[PDB]
Amino acid sequence: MLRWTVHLEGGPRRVNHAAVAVGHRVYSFGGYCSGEDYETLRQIDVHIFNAVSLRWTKLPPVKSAIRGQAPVVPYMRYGHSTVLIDDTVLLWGGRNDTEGACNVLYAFDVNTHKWFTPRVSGTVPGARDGHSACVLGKIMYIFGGYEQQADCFSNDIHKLDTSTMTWTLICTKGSPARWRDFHSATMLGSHMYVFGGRADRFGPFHSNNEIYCNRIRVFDTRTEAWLDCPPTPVLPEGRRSHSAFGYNGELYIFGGYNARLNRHFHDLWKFNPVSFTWKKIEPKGKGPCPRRRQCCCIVGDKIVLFGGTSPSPFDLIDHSDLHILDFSPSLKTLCKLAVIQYNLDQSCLPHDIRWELNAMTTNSNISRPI
Amino acid sequence: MYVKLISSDGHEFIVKREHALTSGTIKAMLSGPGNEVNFREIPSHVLSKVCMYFTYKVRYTNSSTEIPEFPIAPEIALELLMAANFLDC
Amino acid sequence: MDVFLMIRRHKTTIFTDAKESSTVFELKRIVEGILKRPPDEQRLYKDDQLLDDGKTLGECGFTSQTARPQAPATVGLAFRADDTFEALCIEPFSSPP
Amino acid sequence: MQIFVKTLTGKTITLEVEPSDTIENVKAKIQDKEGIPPDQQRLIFAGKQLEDGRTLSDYNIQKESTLHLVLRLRRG
Repeated sequence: MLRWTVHLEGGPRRVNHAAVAVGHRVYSFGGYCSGEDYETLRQIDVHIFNAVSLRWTKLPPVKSAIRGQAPVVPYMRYGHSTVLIDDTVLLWGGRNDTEGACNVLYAFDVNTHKWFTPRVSGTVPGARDGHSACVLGKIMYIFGGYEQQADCFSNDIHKLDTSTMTWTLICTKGSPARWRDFHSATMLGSHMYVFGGRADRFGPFHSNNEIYCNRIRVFDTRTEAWLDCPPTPVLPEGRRSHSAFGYNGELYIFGGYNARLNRHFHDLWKFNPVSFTWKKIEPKGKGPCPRRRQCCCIVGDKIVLFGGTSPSPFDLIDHSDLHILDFSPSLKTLCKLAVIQYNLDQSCLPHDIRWELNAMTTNSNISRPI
Repeated sequence: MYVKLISSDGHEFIVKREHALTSGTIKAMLSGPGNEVNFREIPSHVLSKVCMYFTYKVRYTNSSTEIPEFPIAPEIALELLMAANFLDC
Repeated sequence: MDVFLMIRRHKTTIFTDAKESSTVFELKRIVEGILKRPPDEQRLYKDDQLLDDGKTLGECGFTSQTARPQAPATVGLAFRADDTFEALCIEPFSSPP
Repeated sequence: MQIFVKTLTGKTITLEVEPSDTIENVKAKIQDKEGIPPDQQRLIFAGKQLEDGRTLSDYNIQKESTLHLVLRLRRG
């Protein structure tokens, strides 16, 4: 049973970034960090965490393809979304402080690392931050977020059909989920599960009536309808900037922040769509400290969790650490953890084991402590 | 249905074949060309613990109810780690 | 519900599970299919207490809380020798340094 | 006269102002007293978003009243 097995430092110090897993490597894009520059013209960022060697690397700046043309790469931003379809990360949305939000679709090839901006057609969603993105087949689904031009929360679903690069504003049936940002949306089968996020209890505008959603909402992509679903007797506290992932057919949500309670979270909740029920999960080991707007990616039976913001022991810090939650720890993993914990001499061990012990106990050098 | 795992000091451990398959190494050995396995290098106090891990793993896979941890005494951790690495489990 | 067991005789150790409600005799028939000796040629013990064929494991004291998969409860086994039974004898596992 | 600005988490910021001052003025004084650029600021009174052009007396903000400060969620 599931356990926090790795805690590593020296990664990118980022919150409000976006990341996808490609094989056993996690690609992290952009994000915010206090004290660093989010006004001037900077290229967006790509750091890669290797989940076998447990090393962070960073990709070098994008160069101009032809003299006189600018490099093709999104500007440094936060609150954007990234999804993976085949060999392509689709990056959309977000903002920086200067240029605000842009709604240009960006594509990133995970093998060649070239960026491009495929020509799209249809009703392009307005620029926004804090939306959710998820995919089913060749279709990307964008929901929610805070629209920069309309200046409002969104409860639209825009789908991008990457086969033709065509945006559709979906005319949904049923009661749409409440306008909101910094929610999550997770695909389980053909159904999109929307949880949490910041919202207004009366409408799509800020009005000093901010609320933290916890009535999960379900969107069927086959019939493009919001479903009416049974009550959940037990449910997690409302929150924003949690992480959501689907593993073995079930939804998991980690962490987040509730402003009404002024509380950061490091809990773990499982939702089973079939029983339609929630359950708080207690992993073994010391997890990450309560935090919000970290990123979570799935690598086999493990979740790579890294980044985010939390209060500083009003006085927030950004995280360069990284955690691994292992849903099914091998005996070898439990024994390395014991050898580390009891601080036993490792020089008897064969070099393959020692390489592993070293990997899980050595910081990367993207960042230094503040 | 059951298989026999013999330790270096000659203890015999009879475990469900499905449990022993938790070890990739044993999985390979039971499917060799042309049932029991002799481990000339793993003593009984280590191999008994490995079998308990088999039982624990199969029983608690895809389980979310809270359960005890798999206890690993310091005096056994280095040998157990070397065994788990050799057994790919 | 489930009790996780080690049935031990000399240098033999069987790992198996059973229900709290299953009987000592059912336990003997698992041994029979492994070690090819019938129940009437077996004695099963909880520590030093001989176990009756018709008691359930729970009635003998085996509880799921104390027979967990990572900490199986031990059941001693003795075979009939000729007209009499061998003494219950369990060889200890080796010891760490 | 004086007014207060409070975010959802807390941290009152009492500001010295007069009714003629615009909402842009109050965002300016807030930046002086907390180091928050006005573009990341959203002031709300009586559940209405305050326009940068209208002044304080245009929204009926008398002495001792509190405005609500909403910020860009740069850190989520």
